[PDB]
Amino acid sequence: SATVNDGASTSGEGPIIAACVLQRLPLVRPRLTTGEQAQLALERQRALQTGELDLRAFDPVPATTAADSNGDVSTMRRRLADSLYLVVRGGPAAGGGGGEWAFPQAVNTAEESISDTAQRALYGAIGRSHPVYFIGNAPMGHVRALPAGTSFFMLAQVVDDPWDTQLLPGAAQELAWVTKQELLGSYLSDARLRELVSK
Amino acid sequence: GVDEENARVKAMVAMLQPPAPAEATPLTPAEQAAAQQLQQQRVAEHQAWVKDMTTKFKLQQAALRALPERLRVLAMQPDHTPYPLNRKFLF
Amino acid sequence: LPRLTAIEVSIPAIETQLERDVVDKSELLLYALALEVLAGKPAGFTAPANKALGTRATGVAVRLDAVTEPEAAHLFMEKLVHVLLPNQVGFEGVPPPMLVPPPRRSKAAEAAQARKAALDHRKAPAKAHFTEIKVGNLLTYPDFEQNFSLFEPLRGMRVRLVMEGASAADCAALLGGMSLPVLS
Repeated sequence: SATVNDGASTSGEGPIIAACVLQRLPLVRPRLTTGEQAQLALERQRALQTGELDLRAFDPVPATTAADSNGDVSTMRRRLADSLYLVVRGGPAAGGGGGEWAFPQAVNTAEESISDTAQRALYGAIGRSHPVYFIGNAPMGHVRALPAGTSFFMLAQVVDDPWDTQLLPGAAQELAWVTKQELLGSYLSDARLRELVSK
Repeated sequence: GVDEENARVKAMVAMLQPPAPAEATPLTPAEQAAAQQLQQQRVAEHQAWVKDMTTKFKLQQAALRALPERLRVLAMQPDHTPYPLNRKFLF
Repeated sequence: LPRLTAIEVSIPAIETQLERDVVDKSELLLYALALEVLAGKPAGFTAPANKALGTRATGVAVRLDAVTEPEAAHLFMEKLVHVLLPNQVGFEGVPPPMLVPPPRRSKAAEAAQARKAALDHRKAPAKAHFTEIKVGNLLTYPDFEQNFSLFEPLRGMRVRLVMEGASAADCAALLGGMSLPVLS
C-alpha cells in the first residue's frame, strides 16, 4: 500500500466511496448428486481398470442446520454450501428502522487512496476486535448513479468475526447474508447496481 | 529356503501394482451418446469459468482510469500480504 | 483462481548408491511402491543417464502435472497438506526462500547439495525448491502407518515445484490457504 506525496484530489468535491464487500468462503463441500456422480465415477474406474490391462467419540459431522437461510439473515449459520456476502441495509432517517438499502460504505479521504481506506473501514467496523483480511487493491465494479459519487467496489473475505450492528460506520441498520443467486432481494431499493453485481 | 525378505519381495514385486485384477472392457456403439456429454460438462464449466475470469479482468482493467495517479499507485502495487492459513477448504 | 502447471515427486537416495555397482534396487523397489501410493500416478524407476554408481536405476521420479486433467497434482497437494506436515523438525512456519523450515535460520550450510539458500535462480523461470520431506513423515503417512509391514525402511524424499503464478511466495500462499502452515 503506497501513497504519493501529491495528487489531484478530484474525489474531494466528488463523494467517491471506498466501499468494500465481505465475500465469505463456503466452509464445507456442497453435496453433489450421488447417483449421477456415482455412475460417472463407476464409468471412469471401469476405464481405469481396463486401461491398465476415538472410535466411540467420532461422528461424521452433519452439513445442515435446522434454521433456513431465506428471510432471517442475521448471523453466519445458514448456508455452508454457498458463498454469503455481507450486505448492510441502509440506515434510518432519524434513528429507527431502515428504508432504502446501501453497501458497507465509507467515503474516501481526498488524499488517502481507496483500498487501504476500505481495509481501514472494515477494520474499524469490527472495533479492533478480530483481524479481517482483504482481497484486492483495485475496484471490481463501477457506479452509474452519481458520476461524482461513484463507489469503488473493493473485495474482502471472512477469517472469523462475530459482528455487532452498532460498529459499522456506513450508517448501519441491519445485516443481510445472501448469495449471488439472491443478491437482488432488495429490488425495491436497488435500481440498477444489482444488475452490475451479477458479474 | 526363503527368508522374510524373499517372501516380502515376491509379494511386493507381484503386487507392485495388483497383478491384472481387471476384466478387459470392450465397447460397441449400441449405447447412449455419453462421451459427447462427458466433453460437454468440462468444456461448459471451464469455458464459463474462464469467461468469468476474463470479464473480471476487463473490469479491473477499466476500473483504474477515472482516477488520479496516486490512486493508480495504490492500485498498481504488485505485492500481497501472506495468507492467514485460517481458511479451511471444502470439507 | 491462480493455479500451478507442473510438479514433480522424487526420492534422491544416495543411501542406495555410494559405490560402483552396489545399488539398492530392491530397497528403491519398495520405495517405488511407496511413491505409487503417495503420488497417485504410476511410478518410474529413475534410470540415471550418469549410471556410474549402480547396475540399475536409482531413486523414483513421478511427474504429476505434465499431463492434462491436473487431478493428480491437486491430490498430491491435498495429501501432503492433510497428513505430511506435522512431523517436520523445526515446523513453526515456513521462510519463503527454502519452502521447508529447519529448526534454525543461521548455520543452514550446503555441503553436498546445491547452494540454493534463496527461493530459486534470481531470474526465476525454474522455481527449484528444497522441499525435503523427513523419513518420519513417510513413516507417519496413514496408509504407510497402517501398512508398516509392507514399507519397513523409508528414505528422505525431496520435492521440486513449478508454479504458473509469477511469485513463488504468493503462489504458495494460495495453497497455504489450503491450511498449509507456510505462513511463518
